[PDB]
Amino acid sequence: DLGKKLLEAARAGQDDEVRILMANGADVNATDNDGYTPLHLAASNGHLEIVEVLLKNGADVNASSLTGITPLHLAAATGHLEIVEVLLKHGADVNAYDNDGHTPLHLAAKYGHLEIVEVLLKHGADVNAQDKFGKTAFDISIDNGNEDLAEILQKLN
Repeated sequence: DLGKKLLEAARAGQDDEVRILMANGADVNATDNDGYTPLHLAASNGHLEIVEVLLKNGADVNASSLTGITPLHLAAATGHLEIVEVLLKHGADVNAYDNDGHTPLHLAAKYGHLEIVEVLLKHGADVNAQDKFGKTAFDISIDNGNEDLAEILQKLN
């Protein structure tokens, strides 16, 4: 029962509850119906302190949802830079791909997060990786009208 409560506490930003639930033995890598862990939910909701607490307590930094989405995918897509950095520091795969072939770089490009693109690039993000549509992060930046971002990526073509 503790797993569902940890998932909710992480999503909701309740850090003291997250801590107490762990102490009670909650599975840090419990998953919801979509295969998201507390770390996924904390990352997508921008809860940095909770991200740090989960990692200190053995969260799977490379956990994949039912569709292959990782916490780094979610932090990159939602523009949480500090969380992206922490996840990378703890060993998140910068070039993980979901079931549609999207990498964190693809998602940062899609949602127009220039600073996150810069960070992923300085940690070995693959500018040549193509999704299932044959598209690179540059192609995605163009499809989504993110011109300022496309500039940077174009020079790496």
